[PDB]
Amino acid sequence: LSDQEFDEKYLELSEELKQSEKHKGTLDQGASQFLNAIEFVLRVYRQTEVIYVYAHLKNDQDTGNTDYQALYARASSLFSKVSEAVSWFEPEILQLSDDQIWQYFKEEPKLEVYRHYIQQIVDNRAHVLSAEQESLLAGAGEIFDASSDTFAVLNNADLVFPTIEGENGEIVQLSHGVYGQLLESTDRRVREAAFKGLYSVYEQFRNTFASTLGTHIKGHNFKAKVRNYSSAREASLSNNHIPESVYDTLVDVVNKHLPLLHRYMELRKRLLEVEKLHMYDLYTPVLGEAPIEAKEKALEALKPMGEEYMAITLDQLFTLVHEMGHSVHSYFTIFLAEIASTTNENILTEYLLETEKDPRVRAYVLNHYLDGFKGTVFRQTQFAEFEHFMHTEDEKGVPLTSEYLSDSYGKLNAKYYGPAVEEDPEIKFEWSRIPHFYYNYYVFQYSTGFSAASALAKKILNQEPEALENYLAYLKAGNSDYPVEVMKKAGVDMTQAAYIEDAMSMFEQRLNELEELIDRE
Amino acid sequence: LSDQEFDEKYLELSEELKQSEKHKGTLDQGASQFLNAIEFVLRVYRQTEVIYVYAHLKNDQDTGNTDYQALYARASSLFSKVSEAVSWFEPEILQLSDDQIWQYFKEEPKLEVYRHYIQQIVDNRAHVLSAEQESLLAGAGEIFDASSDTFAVLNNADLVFPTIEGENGEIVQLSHGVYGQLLESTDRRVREAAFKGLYSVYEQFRNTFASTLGTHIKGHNFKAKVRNYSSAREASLSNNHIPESVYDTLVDVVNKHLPLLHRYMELRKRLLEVEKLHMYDLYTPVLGKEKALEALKPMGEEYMALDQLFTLVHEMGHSVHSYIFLAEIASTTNENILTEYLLETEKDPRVRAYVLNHYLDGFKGTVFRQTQFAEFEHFMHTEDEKGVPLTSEYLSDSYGKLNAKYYGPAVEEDPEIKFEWSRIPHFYYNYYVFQYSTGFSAASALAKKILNQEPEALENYLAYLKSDYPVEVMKKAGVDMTQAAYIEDAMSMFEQRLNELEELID
Repeated sequence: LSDQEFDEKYLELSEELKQSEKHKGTLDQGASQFLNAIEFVLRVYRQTEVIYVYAHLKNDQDTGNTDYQALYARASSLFSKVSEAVSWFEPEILQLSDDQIWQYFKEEPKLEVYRHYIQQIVDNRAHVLSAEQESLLAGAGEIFDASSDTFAVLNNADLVFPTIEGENGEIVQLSHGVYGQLLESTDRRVREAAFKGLYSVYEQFRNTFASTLGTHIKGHNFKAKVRNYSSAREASLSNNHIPESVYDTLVDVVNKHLPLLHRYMELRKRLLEVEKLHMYDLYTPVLGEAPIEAKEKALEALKPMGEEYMAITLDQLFTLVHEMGHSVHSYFTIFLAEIASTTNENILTEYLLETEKDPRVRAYVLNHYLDGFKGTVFRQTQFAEFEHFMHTEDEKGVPLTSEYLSDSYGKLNAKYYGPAVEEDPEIKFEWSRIPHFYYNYYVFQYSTGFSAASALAKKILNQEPEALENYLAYLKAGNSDYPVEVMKKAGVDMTQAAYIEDAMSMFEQRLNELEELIDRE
Repeated sequence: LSDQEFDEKYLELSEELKQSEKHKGTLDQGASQFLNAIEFVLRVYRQTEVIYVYAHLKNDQDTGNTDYQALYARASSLFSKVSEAVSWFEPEILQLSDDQIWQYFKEEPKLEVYRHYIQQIVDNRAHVLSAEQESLLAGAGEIFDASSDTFAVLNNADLVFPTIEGENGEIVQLSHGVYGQLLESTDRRVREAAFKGLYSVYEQFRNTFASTLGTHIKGHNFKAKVRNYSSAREASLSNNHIPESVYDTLVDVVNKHLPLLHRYMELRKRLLEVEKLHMYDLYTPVLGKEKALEALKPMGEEYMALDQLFTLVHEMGHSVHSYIFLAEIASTTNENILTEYLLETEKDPRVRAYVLNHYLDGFKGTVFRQTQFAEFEHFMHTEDEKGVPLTSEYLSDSYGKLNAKYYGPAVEEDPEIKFEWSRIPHFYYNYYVFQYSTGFSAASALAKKILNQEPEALENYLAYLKSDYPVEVMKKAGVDMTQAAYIEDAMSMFEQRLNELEELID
């Protein structure tokens, strides 16, 4: 019945689709015909996107499930069929002149509902192709995306990992579900064994993954080229009006501040007291929970948010505050929504550090912050740097073999972590297990967003004259195709280094405070 | 061709590219301009194809080796670059009328060498697209066969197979190059262990292979549609002007005569003396030089001037034919010829029984097994076209039923065999295997015409061995592959020979 409701929707979308013929070639007949065409394709296209996204999700949740595999395949065919059938649309819009288009808007106010949609198309004149070409590209979409599916299935359904000896001395089956727990164990032997077990399998299949990921990367480059973008990156970022400079700034500022990570790794080595720090030691607790109605403390910390905002264990406290943030942002309407959450966490962290006196408590929150910072800025940026490296290398024609990918990834890892972390041979193959590399320049947004959140909390916590008002107006804006102008209006210019440099300064000061704390105790 | 030669050609080809744009748009300016353009695009395309094919080979031979992954990568990039840069050529030729093109040929005899190739382009007007479309399709070429590349690396480099104890206390590492002889072992424990070891791995990776193979099938179907073909099968078969009727015929007549394979399996079961016959028992043998200079005695005056034996006549087959499907007709025909000569000449019945079985065994592999693959191959394209998802469960269930249909009652339904579809490289070709069975049958009908000394038989054969139209070439030689007859009397030959084997065994 998930596939019987699907059956009804497929049939309905398929039949409605026949009316496509009627709209094609009419755009120049009048504002009315133009409106009707836009109404038709958006309606058909979006109803199909919904079904697609849904089936894809279900597939990802159990990729070994026949019924889900089948549903996702049927939904992919429908999507390409619809995309193909509607591919004449933007080329035909573009056969009109800019001034004919806005002339239609004067004649038919109702079109105002779509102006922002028609605007993108007009602004993208150089990257939209002819009906013939768009038809080929749309119809081939399944082929372009296939290697992501192969990856998903191999990674989640077919790979099986070895057995290890577990925490109580019992046989434990390694798997995606259990691995993270095992990497956090206070039992170092179990950590080392889980890490080596998992990586023995990625190493075995490194050629297959290079092939799947390589193909994915090739498709981005090919599409960028035939659409007249100067690169795959410009292509992905443009459709969100993100200038390439936000990406360069992120990678450059993070590279210039790697010594801060290096230092944080020395501290972790000291805390663990191990002879040598390895990748399999970075996710286990170094401090281990501080001795602590979390609602009162929540509302108290968020006070700097002000009157308007208010009316509208220690880890769970952060969660509560994190959710309130998403909850208030939801009230007005993903990276843009993540900011409202992280900003709140930032405000609770600062509040704790201004009120907590117990050294164990202070240490816990200092390290909790540095830790989140390690994962969301340094690690995601590492990934963003590798993602770009793969595209630029492939575009220059250098083969992305597993050997080259692994040696490259190994080097980048060592650059990021520094001499305090041993160069584990296993980690050269990590590139192959990261799902995000099969998106399209997605991961860097974790790091820019985190930095933005940091800049926004710092403006609020110091009552910068128009800080509150501007943050609230960013809440009232809602999800937008223009994240950097939204941010710019809220006082964070993401094209410039300062906002990341401010976060870095905070990482350093809190790092310095944690060290001094460790020395006293 | 060596790696060093490859690098030399690779380098030169990179350079010649800059001269493609210089010929674009000149085809209507006269016979010379036309000739100059064709000399250039055909040189650069073909030579780039030659080194791509080579790199593709070294890669399939040593898929885990970085040297060859890189070589093949740099060859695929070049080949797609060359294909794209030269993609304007066919559409521009076709902007001329056929009579303008052939007029060029009358005006410029140095074009005559290219007639056959232009014929093909001229015959393909309905399936060649615009410059913009051909450019897009050629540039995406690497994306379209990526999944074949993924198959090869998974299958050749990454999959690790179990270890087994061979016919000593000997620990043998299972691999592709060594599986076959394990299956031929007289030791039943080794056979079964190799069989299950191998399929334990394909079972685990059935989803990944379904995804690479299904992606491959989709590419075919998509290409077929945009080029205005009625199916992927028609699209592939049209390259050698083979009507689909030769494929349907092959499958129908083979299906109709499956009882013959069943009987053969029945007999294998008795000769092996096993209470239950399994897939892993099917390859172990059931039984225990100027002869070649004589065997070809009914081949005519012109022609002239136990396993080792057959191979010398096979290779002497494609050797005489030089004084691919086609060359294999002439080689298999020669084998048909001594099978008859031994059969007529050999007095001792154990030798008589061997060649009988040798023939039927070759038959079982080249016609029945290859046709089974041909049928499944068509089934996959056909289902995918109708929109039915090719999940591994469906592929495996369908492959299971198809395997049972073919082998019949005497053969146990081994659950492992459901996953065989995933290890067969030819499914990543493009409607290729069916030629084995048609070629075999055609070679059989020619041999009969020859051995039976029919009206003009000899003449025709040695007029055949004296192209791109194999069907008509064969028809001229007196065997019509659009009809059932030629396969039906190959089946009679299989049936008669079986009858003789059994009747001998008693």
